[PDB]
Amino acid sequence: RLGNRDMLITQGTQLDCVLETRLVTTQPGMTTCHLTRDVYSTSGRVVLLDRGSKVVGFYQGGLRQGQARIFVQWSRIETPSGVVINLDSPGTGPLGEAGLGGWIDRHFWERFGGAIMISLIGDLGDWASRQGSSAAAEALRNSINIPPTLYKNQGERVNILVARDLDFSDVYSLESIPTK
Amino acid sequence: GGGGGELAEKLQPMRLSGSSAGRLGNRDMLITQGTQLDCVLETRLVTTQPGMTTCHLTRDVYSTSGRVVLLDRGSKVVGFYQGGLRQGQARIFVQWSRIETPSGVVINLDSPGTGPLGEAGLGGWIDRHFWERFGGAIMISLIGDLGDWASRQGSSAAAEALRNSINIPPTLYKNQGERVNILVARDLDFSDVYSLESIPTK
Amino acid sequence: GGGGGELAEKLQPMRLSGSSAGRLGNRDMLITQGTQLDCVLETRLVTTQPGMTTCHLTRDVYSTSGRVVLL
Amino acid sequence: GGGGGELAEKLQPMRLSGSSAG
Amino acid sequence: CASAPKPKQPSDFNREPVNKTVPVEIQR
Amino acid sequence: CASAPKPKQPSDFNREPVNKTVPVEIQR
Amino acid sequence: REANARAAVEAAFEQRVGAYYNLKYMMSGDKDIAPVNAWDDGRFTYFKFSANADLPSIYFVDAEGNESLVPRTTVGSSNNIIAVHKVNPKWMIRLGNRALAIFNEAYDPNGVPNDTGTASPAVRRVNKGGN
Amino acid sequence: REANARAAVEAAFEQRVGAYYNLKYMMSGDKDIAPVNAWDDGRFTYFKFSANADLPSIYFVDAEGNESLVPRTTVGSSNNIIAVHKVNPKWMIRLGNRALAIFNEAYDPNGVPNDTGTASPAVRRVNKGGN
Repeated sequence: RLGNRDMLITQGTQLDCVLETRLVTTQPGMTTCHLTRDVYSTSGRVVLLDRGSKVVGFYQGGLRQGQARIFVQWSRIETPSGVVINLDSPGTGPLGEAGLGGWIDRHFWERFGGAIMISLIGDLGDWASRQGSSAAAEALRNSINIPPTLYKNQGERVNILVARDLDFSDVYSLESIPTK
Repeated sequence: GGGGGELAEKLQPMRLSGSSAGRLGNRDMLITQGTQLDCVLETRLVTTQPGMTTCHLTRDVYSTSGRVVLLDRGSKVVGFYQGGLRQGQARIFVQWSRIETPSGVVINLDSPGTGPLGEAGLGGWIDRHFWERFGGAIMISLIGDLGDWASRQGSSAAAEALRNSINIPPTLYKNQGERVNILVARDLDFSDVYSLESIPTK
Repeated sequence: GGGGGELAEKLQPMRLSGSSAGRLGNRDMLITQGTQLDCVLETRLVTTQPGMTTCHLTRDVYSTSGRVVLL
Repeated sequence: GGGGGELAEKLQPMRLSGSSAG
Repeated sequence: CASAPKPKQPSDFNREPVNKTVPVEIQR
Repeated sequence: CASAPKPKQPSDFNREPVNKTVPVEIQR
Repeated sequence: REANARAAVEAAFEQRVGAYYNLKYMMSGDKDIAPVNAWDDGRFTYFKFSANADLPSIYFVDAEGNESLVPRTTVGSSNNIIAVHKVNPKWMIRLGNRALAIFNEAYDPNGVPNDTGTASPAVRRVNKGGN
Repeated sequence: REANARAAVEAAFEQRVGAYYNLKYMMSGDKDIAPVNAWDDGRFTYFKFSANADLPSIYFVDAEGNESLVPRTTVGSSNNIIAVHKVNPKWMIRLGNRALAIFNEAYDPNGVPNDTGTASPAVRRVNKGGN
């Protein structure tokens, strides 16, 4: 049984935040988002994370061929009143699909232009030589394996799916308001 | 029993330890992670050789409470980059190492440098060295074909050239005076260098 | 349990230690990192062989306070 | 934690010792 | 031949005042 | 055949005095 | 004595006297993510949002139209005000795939100088470290 | 005694007597990043910026038009003045993708010699190390 459900956020809670930084997966880096809504307790009676709270995360490793989503780990959230909790949770899309996804640059030209250009110049030279009366494989072998790059615009909506139980017993307490 | 090896190893639980909320000490002498520092790039950046960058803060940076200016505008930030670019990359990783306040305050922030909108790394114009990579092969092939044509009109080296010069990493050029951000990767504490005092009224 | 190997290793936290601001000692006898020294190249440089270069400062270099000529 | 291996190793500081004029 | 799409640019037609009433934080 | 672009060169048409008023740091 | 100094500092921060307010703000774009009030005090710009509204992301727009990040703090009794640490002629508000432009129609280039090192003209920031 | 010497040095630095000021400065280009005041005292050039303005990057322009870095210090009560350590006929101001040219219209090639080793004519820099 859970201890205090008024000072608790359990696993599988969805935190809806808006992406601040523009995300480009060329280099490893850090992301940042702000909560758009208040997050209540599991009992649904106490606001544990206020809206406008700042979440800091990071990504690394880049993408592989055929992948269109990057894994983002959100590391820490700071409440506007100064509460800090280390949630190390996976970042998702607006509907909870794993990883952040945007527009993918597959670098078609950087991967095939050398081979195409080599082949076309070879054929043009052969045509000119005939009109008097493999390098392409080497080029392709070296540049075929270029991982794709993901671009995600700023201001996009994302979710943080809480991977562990968050306990707020040490930083908040409740008191009744004197009536009238 | 220890059978069912595949199914029993896909059913091994993943138990993640919970977390407890803490509280920040003094939010007037604090800059927390994820704060964006907007600075203007002083040096022109060319990634041929490893080197050091420099930028100046364009704006005052306040505390997390938003009440005390902790880093003044015109503060000088020193960073560095290394390693160059790989094929298909258009952004270089820059680490900012230290910031000096005009009043003499020094703090070692070891934070990633980003673009104006927080995208990781600095990016500019990319030189892919197309000619240095393919001109040898193109020239060898064209001279071979010209020689063959001339020999016919009486009445592989290209692969070797390409194999050696195909792998030349691109070079990034970033102009001076460009706007950049520093995303603070750790908590910065200014408790030891500043204090607050009320002003006598009138 | 120790399962979920891939997901559990992508969720390992990265904890970066915080920093504390210090203060420079004497800013009149100091030239800090990132100061630009403008000098004129004396020797002609050809990179065939390793060698030594030489340049002369074209301008005075002041302190970080900007009040004492240090170089 | 010791995670974030690539990003954590690109953020290792380079601390260069100062010099004193003689 | 393909570049990253830009975020939506807002239309500059329906330009209207933000403040219909004075905020109470201004104490007015 | 491609070189690094230069930074923008300012136009030399709208040339006007910087100092509309004497600075107060000059004590004037 | 230090409790007395801290109380004086908090009182000086709260008193907030001699402040001029600019309310000339226009908006165009997606009005569903719009604030109910926007103003600035000469140092910070404040956007107030309703209780039922999601808090969006706010961006700094320069003369050429490029957007850039600006630091923000969330203030107000119910965290309904986003305070950005700059005064600017044009602002961009984005939430998901909706955008709204905010125009400061009384932009003062001069502003008011920050001689004290704090957000208030009644508190100095003083150099404790000495050294 | 050393406190007396330090007080004398600070007083000599502050007194700033016998200084001539050049105010003949023109500008052309992107006026949105322009300073509100520019002048020089014969040794340093000062650009003053307003409170709401971002501090730009300032570059040294030679006769052929090539730009180069020049050291700067930020002075003023509110860090609103950039002082560059050179007097030059032409300056370049850049912030992002905006540029502004500053022209010294009363450039003195001779200047005033620095016989003391300090920024003030009232303080010697003396060789302590001996050796």
